[PDB]
Amino acid sequence: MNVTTPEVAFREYQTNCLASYISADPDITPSNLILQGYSGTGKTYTLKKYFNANPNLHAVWLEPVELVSWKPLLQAIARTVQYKLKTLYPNIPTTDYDPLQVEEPFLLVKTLHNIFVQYESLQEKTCLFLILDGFDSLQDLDAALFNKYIKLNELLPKDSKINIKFIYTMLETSFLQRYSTHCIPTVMFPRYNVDEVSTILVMSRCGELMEDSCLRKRIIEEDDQFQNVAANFIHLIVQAFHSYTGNDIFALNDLIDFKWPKYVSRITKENIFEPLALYKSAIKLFLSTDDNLDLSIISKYLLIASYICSYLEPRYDASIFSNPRYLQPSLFAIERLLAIFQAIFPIMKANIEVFQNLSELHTLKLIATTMNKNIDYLSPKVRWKVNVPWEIIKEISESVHFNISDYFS
Amino acid sequence: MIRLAEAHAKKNVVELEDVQEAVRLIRSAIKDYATDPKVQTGKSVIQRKLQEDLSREIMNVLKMSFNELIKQISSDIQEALSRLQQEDKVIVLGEGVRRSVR
Amino acid sequence: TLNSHVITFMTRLSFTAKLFIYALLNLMKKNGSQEQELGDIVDEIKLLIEVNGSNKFVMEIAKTLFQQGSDNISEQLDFVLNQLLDAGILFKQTMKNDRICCVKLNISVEEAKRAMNED
Amino acid sequence: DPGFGSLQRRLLQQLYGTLPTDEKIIFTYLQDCQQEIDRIIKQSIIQKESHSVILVGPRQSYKTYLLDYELSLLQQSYKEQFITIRLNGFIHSEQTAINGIATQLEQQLQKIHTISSGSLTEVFEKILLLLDITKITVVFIFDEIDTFAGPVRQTLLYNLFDMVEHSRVPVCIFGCTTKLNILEYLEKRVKSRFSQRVIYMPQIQNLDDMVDAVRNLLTVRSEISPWVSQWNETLEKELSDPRSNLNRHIRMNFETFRSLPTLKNSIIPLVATSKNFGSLCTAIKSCSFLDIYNKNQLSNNLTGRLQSLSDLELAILISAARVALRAKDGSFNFNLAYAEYEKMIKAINSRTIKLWLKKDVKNVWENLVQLDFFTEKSAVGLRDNATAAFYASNYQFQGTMIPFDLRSYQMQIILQELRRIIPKSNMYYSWTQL
Ligand SMILES: Nc1ncnc2c1ncn2[C@@H]1O[C@H](COP(=O)(O)OP(=O)(O)OP(=O)(O)O)[C@@H](O)[C@H]1O
Ligand SMILES: Nc1ncnc2c1ncn2[C@@H]1O[C@H](COP(=O)(O)OP(=O)(O)OP(=O)(O)O)[C@@H](O)[C@H]1O
Ligand SMILES: [Mg+2]
Ligand SMILES: [Mg+2]
Repeated sequence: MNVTTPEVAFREYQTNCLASYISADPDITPSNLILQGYSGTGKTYTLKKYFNANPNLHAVWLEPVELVSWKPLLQAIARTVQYKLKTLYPNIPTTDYDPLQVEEPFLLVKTLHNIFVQYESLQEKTCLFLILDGFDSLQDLDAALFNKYIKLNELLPKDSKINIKFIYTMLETSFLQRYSTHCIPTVMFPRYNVDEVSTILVMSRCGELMEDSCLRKRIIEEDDQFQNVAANFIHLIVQAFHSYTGNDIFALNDLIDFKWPKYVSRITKENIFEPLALYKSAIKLFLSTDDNLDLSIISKYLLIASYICSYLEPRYDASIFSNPRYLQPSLFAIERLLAIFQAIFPIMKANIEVFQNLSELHTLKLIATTMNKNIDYLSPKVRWKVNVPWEIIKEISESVHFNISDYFS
Repeated sequence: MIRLAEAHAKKNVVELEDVQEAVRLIRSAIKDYATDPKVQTGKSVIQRKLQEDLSREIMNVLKMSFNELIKQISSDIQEALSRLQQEDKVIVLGEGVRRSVR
Repeated sequence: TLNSHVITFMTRLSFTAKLFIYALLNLMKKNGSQEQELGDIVDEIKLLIEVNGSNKFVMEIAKTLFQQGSDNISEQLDFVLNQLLDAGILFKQTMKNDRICCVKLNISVEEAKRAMNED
Repeated sequence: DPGFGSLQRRLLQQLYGTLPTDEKIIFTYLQDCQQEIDRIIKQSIIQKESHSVILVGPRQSYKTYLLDYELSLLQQSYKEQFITIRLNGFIHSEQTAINGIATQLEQQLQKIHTISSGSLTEVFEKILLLLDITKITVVFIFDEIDTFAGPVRQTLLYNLFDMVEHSRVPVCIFGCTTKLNILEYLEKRVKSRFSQRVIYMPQIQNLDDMVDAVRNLLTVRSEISPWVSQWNETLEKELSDPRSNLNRHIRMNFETFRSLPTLKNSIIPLVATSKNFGSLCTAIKSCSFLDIYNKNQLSNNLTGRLQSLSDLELAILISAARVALRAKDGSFNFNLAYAEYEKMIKAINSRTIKLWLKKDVKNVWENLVQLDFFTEKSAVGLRDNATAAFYASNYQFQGTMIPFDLRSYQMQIILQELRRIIPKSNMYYSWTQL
């Protein structure tokens, strides 16, 4: 095994496991290799640096998440393999095949067999790594999809100069346990802790924060000094959002960019050397997450009567007008809704104006029914139900000065 | 358990043998149940694991008395020794000490 | 041809595969519903381990089934589950949960108890 | 070092199985199984006798490995007397199985010295006119035959078995399946044409069968490196002593996995990670790398995912577990989980934990769902085949129309299991007893 093992931060065991399987010799290279790991574990970072230091390995990258269905997945395999083998050996005259002719799992074996037959003029055996970054991220996923890819090397001819290599990068855990009896060398990726997450964000965001346009324009209006300033903001963001984000890299990277311009403008000629006064001046950037960044009168009263008919039994309605809110609402009828709506309305018959506001209440997805697509409002079997939470229905009744909390007390 | 162990020796002191007898009386009614109220050879091993556990200490000596085997590792102890004697694995050589197979 | 290889198949399995069959048959003699969930088999396996935890003869297997003989490995809560499914012995419904998923037996109940007593 | 590079490559080629036919490794417990398979192959290619045998065995039970060795042994002497026709049950469907036979026949006949031309009806017509000085043995290798034994109709299984008794051309069908009761999966007429030749694959019985298999996979029987004589003495010393570290990992895998390809997944990276001969003998004696591989395999499960959580991620899962435990069916939503978490913060501070608002727990609630912890109530999830996966995508479920605070979820771990995987040093241990 002649290969170069790169140095990855907090990935000493993961980098050594990739060098023991991925090699330039197919005799010591497995046909299957699963890289299981959740988001924010560094699966793509440990794979790009491993293939960049070694230029003798030919790997083909493929994103199954950009193909939705499984039909374009079979077409993208034969299209990327022929394109990669064309630029690898331009001194070999091969025949171009149509990648759109792969519509069945059997057709993929015939297409790959028609390409490897014209590449037998080589000397040694050259591997062909087909990295499938995100196999379980495919839309139309089933339990029989992975069984058709783990047996692809069996149908391929053994006396071939180019052998395919499948590499899967799973995300969840239950999807991997469904094929544990196949004995596949899986390389797991555990999530980082509070000491490895902050160290990764420091060595990845310091090169873009100190050279930003906002920080360079603040020092002229009011390189070792700017490094400690950008490193202090990264450490203060993680320690203040460790419970809101957890251990995700994408959740913490968005909060840094959202608070970087607001933290640079709060730096003056005295807050550059005193980090104690800088944290007190911008206390509104660490105490909260800063979030993320006209109804009609008849329409307001219709949502109030719909909330009662969906969270109360209709057998006791002749004693009031004459916690159930924690569960799913119940379905009612059209005539049952107009009876309570007319009673709670202040000093009105059911004209076309009442039905007009009721039809618009369903367009905004404020009230659910029994059918989603192609609904029949004139059908007597289709019932209606509420579709708004308790917090939304509370602010609506408060604007019209209506006591909505006394009906459920 | 305090009054049960004190009445067993009623001896001016409470020995270790009197405390072990009180636990057996309490465990006789509060057992065989946990999250729900209301054979051991193959399903619950024991006999399959003791054959490789007691013989491991005997093989390490040749590389013993009946009292030394208990301290180094008692109804199940004597039952495992009779099983190996039928398969020509150990030698009795009296009740004092035990001898392994040649 | 007239012989049945299902009886001799369970007698040559490992301790983890034999414990899953013995735990499933014990749950059928308590409720009698022929439909034990996956969460009940896990609780029944741990219940049989803590029967004689104070004895040194039983604790020797607890360090392997839950820690594999390593102090860095935490106490665990898939290989023997999918093995019996492809052999036509055990069944499993299509469910995304790993606690309320019912587990049914495909083979007979009389021939399954004979393999547990042979061990 | 040139001496260690030749020994490291040879040891890795033995575990993967890429050795030539003249130097293949045959185990002791599998020696009585390959002899019956070799008898059927030698009788159909040399003696030209039609046979039909369907192999039955568990996953990774050395089924395809034994069939590949028999085809390579016969190709070194009788390479112009038979062909190789391989079939799969997962890749090839019902309609694609007809075109797969004609495709593999036109490529094998041109190699010894059209069929797959036209529509689907004309392809199957030319196959029956061909199969139904000596002849040519058409060796059929069928993988996952349980998928083709459908209780609705077995068209391919009826035509394949007809090419053995009535047909004069020697056709050797070697089916490989995993179902133990493969005789009941066939029809009344399909089972009549079968010879009832079901060869069951043997398994590991005693403990000495696994020791001889590992020793035969790490012993270099060729003079290709100066460190061969020194490596055989180190491997034989650790295996003969039951108190060593190599015998402990074999006995542990014998009672937990009892699989040879499963245990081979850890020996391959142990040898490749060694820099020289001194590092190889050290890792093979203390087995320090084997303990690291076992911890990584159980690091992304339900136990390893709890240690990678913060203080808020653990408080939400604990508060949500108490709601489903006290309920009848275990149904809960975001509104029921927030009520238990809010009552726990005010109870601890009364005897300072920052109480997060309801707008901040939404990000934590969605992060626990992706981490496999909160499953939807009465949800199928991943479908079996591709037929049920398409019908489920076109139908809009009721959980997508209702808001997130009213979605019924289920706990993947009860409160009884959370108290065992949480140490006493944590402050959230007092709210896990109920
Ligand atoms: N050990 C590390 N040291 C430095 N940077 C790292 C490390 N691990 C991950 N990163 C950084 O994390 C960033 C985002 O992670 P990335 O999306 O590559 O991870 P992943 O686990 O492959 O993702 P996904 O689950 O979405 O496929 C990368 O751009 C990379 O630079
Ligand atoms: N042509 C081959 N060369 C080398 N090793 C092989 C070959 N075919 C199979 N093997 C080995 O056989 C081992 C056991 O799997 P095998 O394919 O023999 O079983 P199977 O029951 O037919 O497969 P599966 O259960 O995945 O359907 C694997 O670990 C693999 O390394
Ligand atoms: Mg990625
Ligand atoms: Mg196979």
